[PDB]
Parts: sequence; C-alpha cells; structure tokens
Amino acid sequence: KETAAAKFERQHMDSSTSAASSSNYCNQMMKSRNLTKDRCKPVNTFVHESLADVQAVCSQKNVACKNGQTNCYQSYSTMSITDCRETGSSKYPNCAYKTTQANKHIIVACEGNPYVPVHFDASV
Amino acid sequence: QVQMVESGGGLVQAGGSLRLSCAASGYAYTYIYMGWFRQAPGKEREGVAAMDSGGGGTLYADSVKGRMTISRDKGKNTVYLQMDSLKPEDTATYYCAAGGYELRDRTYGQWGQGTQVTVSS
Repeated sequence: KETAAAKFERQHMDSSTSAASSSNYCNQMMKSRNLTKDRCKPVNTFVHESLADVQAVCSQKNVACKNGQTNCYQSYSTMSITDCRETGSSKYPNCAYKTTQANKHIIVACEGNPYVPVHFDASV
Repeated sequence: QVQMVESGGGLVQAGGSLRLSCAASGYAYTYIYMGWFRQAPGKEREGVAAMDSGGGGTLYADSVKGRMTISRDKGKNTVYLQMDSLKPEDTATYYCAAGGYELRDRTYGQWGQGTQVTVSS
C-alpha cells in the first residue's frame, strides 16, 4: 500500500503552483489526486509550498492534534493553502467543492524516520 | 540542530538503583511528550515509559511498571528514568525521545544516541 508519507504528499501537497487560481481548482484537484474515487471526501487542504518547507514544519512548534494526540507541529510562518469544502448540492460521482485560498499557519502530524508529515491536521 | 543528551548508563550490578537523565537544548518550545525506549541485543526497540509536560499522561510498559519511575522538570525539556532494582532483563541500550505521543515509537522525532546499561548477575 502507499506509505503514509506518500499519501500525505498525494492528498495535501501542491508545490507546482503558488495558490489556487480558479474557482474550479478543488473540483479538478480533488478528482485528480484520487480523493473522490471511493466517495466525495468532504474537506481537504492543499499546501502550495515546497516539499522541503512543509517537511521542515516537523521541526517547528509541537502542538496537540485535534484528536488529542501530541505529535503535531505548527508552522512558524504562514503558508499558502487551499481549502476544499464539498458543496451542499455535491453528489457522488460528480463531487463538487468550494475553493478557498488563504495564507495561514498549518498544523501537521509527523511520523517516521525521516520525520515527515503524515496527516494534515488544521490551519490557524 | 536540537541537542538531545542522555546519560547515566554503564556496567552495573543486579539489585542496584540507577538513574538515567535526558535533556533537549536548541529547541525554542516545549515537547509535550518525552519518554524512554530501549533495545536489548537482537531484540525490537520497545517503549519503557513516557510522560507529558504537565507531569501526567504517564505510561509504562507492563514489564517495567512498578519497577521504574519516569519524571520531568515542569516547564522543561528534561526527562528522567529512576530504576529501583536492576534486573538482568534490563540490560539494553536506553534511548530518550521527544515530541511524540505516549509510547508510539514512530511518533517521536527527536532521539538521543542511546546509553548502554549492562546488568551483571
């Protein structure tokens, strides 16, 4: 199966672009990153920073994760992110999303050797 | 960049008490969890004890519970392991770890190099 690190890159990294430039970005990316094959994933965030910059977050401020686990890390700097939120009329298989671009601190859960992001927890 | 230091091991005798000490420096925040893991020759690394920054959330491996005590300085990235009566089965390399959750090895991102404890019996 996909490694946890590779799954995080597929589901949450978009280093190719600095921001989402179209209101259809989430419709396109949720589909193209295989997040709508099994069901419409209701919410997902993509990070528009280099992989190195996101991996570096695992060496930044330790915080709790929303589920109460304690291996989360908050970025020192804000990062470009796109939040994808499923619309009210969305119905599988035509999963439809609202795209919101913002510049916020991110919180990721980190694991492994090398110690890298494995879950996207939150932004603030 | 973070300096993880842990110490206190060496050649020791069955029945003795032993204290291992660990500290992180070069980190500008607080590690919520710190703990101790160990690996005996030819065996899997195993969790020994962990504790959170408030001095709670304490957990021990079943085979060491009641025989060793973890502690931490409040407000600090330090952790300690007080071993009450060394057994032969306690021979291992002991590692301190920081920044994870409970005794989940993969969740910890900072590790000391390990201090060898060899128990004679």
